[PDB]
Amino acid sequence: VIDFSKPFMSLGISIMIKKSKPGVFSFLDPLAYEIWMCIVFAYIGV
Amino acid sequence: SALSLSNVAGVFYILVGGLGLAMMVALIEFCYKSRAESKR
Repeated sequence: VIDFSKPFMSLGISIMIKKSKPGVFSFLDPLAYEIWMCIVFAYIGV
Repeated sequence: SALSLSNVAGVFYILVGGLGLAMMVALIEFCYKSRAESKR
């Protein structure tokens, strides 16, 4: 019913998310879980 | 973020190799002393 021009602005559907408090056991964070488990295994073996 | 096991796998290998070496040394000494007793 009307004549449009070429798009002066291109868009689409996108996701707005929001934009952490430390966990209780976050002192284990620097090392991976596998490292801790293998440390326990190595301690037992040693 | 966390440090992965691949970053420190070599020290685990070294530890297990050292445990095996200690076992081998102790067993060799035990066998030598057992032979020594059997001779005497």
